[PDB]
Amino acid sequence: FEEKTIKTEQIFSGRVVKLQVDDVELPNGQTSKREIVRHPGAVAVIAITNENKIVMVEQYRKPLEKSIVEIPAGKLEKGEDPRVTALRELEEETGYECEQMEWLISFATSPGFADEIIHLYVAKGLSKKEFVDLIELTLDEALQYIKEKRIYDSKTVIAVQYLQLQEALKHKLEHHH
Amino acid sequence: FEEKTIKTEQIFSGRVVKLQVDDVELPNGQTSKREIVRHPGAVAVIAITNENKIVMVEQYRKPLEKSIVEIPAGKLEKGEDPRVTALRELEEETGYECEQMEWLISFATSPGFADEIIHLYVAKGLSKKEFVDLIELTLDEALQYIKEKRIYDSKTVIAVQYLQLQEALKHKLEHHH
Repeated sequence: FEEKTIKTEQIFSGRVVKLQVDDVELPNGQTSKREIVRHPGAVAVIAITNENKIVMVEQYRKPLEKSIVEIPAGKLEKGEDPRVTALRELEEETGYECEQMEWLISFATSPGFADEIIHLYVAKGLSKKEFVDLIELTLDEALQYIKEKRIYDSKTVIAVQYLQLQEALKHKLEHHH
Repeated sequence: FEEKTIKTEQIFSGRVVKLQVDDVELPNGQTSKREIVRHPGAVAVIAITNENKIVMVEQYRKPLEKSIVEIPAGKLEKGEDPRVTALRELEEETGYECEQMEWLISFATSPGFADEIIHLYVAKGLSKKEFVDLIELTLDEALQYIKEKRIYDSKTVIAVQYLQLQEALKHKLEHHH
């Protein structure tokens, strides 16, 4: 099943948001329009300190009219290596360097209207290389921020769940025959 | 910290996407613009059958140019009860009724430019009340769809992680003194 684009019209081209509408041909020969936001995507980092606290930053989010606590993340620049962007983000936003930075998962944030993709990485073995909006939380503190709706966006909820699973699964070992 | 809106201009008002730009006053008296997509939000359902399979639907997502496998979800209508919308979605999209439908968490999908909120519910005790794009997966099958990037959006990754945690934590019991 595929919706072939016959024509694209740009509605808006901003510093964050590009909006376009595609005239598309349905497999039945009917035609219709698809509103599409284009977004360069983002890299995000789950950084877990040697005290096992997850590193976070408080950001003001104008669309929500509130500040929320998030894992660090940066815009992916044109043709840039996401892992390189990830490492720049750890240092610039938290002032931490790591020993490893490894890709965990990639996902769309809202594929019903946007093509934005998040690339989620895990940084382990942190040490420092100033930071007013920097917050380090224990796992239990993070779960409490979720209860409080201070943590409140997809990618940060996924990171907290990941830390949770890493604790809950740390003895797992399957031996098949 | 707050960005007061001085004025709003509507750029576009569609069937899915509303785009506006706010002129806002920074706390320092500087001014700037914020591009904001308005979205009514969505309710989504984690439905776990009595065989412990999670219920999913394959959707074509034009912004990604591909079909992906997702938990069921529906637009929240103006002033509607999200739990009522959730239950309508279970029946209409999967043909399942449940015994309980309970709110798990709410979150923003991309708060850097959109106000879209997802309300995530869990349905337990399913029985049927036709479905070409309906898929039921074991937990291990779901993890494999993630490996394959067939599962590929925030809310479905959160649901899979939840099923994972529910298995991994099923013996937990803390007794404090």
